[PDB]
Amino acid sequence: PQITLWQRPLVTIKIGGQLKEALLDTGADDTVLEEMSLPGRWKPKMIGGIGGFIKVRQYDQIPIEICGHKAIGTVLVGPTPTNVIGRNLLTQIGCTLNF
Amino acid sequence: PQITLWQRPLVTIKIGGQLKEALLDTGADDTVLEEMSLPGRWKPKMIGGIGGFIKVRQYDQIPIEICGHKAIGTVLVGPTPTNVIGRNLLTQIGCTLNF
Ligand SMILES: C/N=c1/[nH]c2ccc(S(=O)(=O)N(CC(C)C)C[C@@H](O)[C@H](Cc3ccccc3)NC(=O)O[C@H]3CO[C@H]4OC[C@H](OCCOC)[C@H]43)cc2o1
Ligand SMILES: [Cl-]
Ligand SMILES: [Cl-]
Ligand SMILES: [Cl-]
Repeated sequence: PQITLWQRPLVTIKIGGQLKEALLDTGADDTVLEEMSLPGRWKPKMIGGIGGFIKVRQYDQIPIEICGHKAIGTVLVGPTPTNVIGRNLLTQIGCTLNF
Repeated sequence: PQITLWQRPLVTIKIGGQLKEALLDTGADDTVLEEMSLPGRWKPKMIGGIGGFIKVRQYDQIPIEICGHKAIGTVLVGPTPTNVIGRNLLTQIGCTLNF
């Protein structure tokens, strides 16, 4: 699809058996989601944005589906004010900026 | 151009006669630059991100070139970790997300 930027680019993702809304975010290196359970190993991480840092749990090799597009990657979970899909997953679905 | 997302989508911008690097950021509503001087009067704004809020100075109707594409619009100045070009100016240069 071609996604306009007149509005926030929100999409539905499927992750950990759940459906969530998230922002397609080219300024985010990593995908960050609000608190949720995910299976498997994790390690603590600090990530920083406007306003400073938050502590998150880093889960690797997590399956996700975005717009019918399956991918796998790292998902950071913690107290983000909004769910973001970052570049680590945007690449996998073949997402580009065009102008 | 078509910009993939394997690396950060950093571009050169020109503002007030000077070149800077900035991140094309579809997750940002607004454009926020590190401390600098701009002309005219400014208004207050608070903007929120991953780690909380920062206070910025809002300047309106500022000419800015982004990858050579001319825009004129609102620029926020404050203690952002990186220069970000948000949707207010991405729409002026005709930018979309595609996959
Ligand atoms: C009301 N109007 C406005 N306008 C406006 C404009 C902007 C912002 S915003 O910046 O808060 N932000 C909003 C979004 C999170 C919803 C935009 C987002 O794309 C930031 C941009 C950014 C990029 C670099 C550093 C800080 C911020 N990305 C980000 O947080 O990424 C995190 C997760 O991955 C990592 O990769 C980059 C970061 O740091 C990794 C390297 O060490 C730092 C880490 C809110 C605004 O509100
Ligand atoms: Cl990854
Ligand atoms: Cl590619
Ligand atoms: Cl504007």
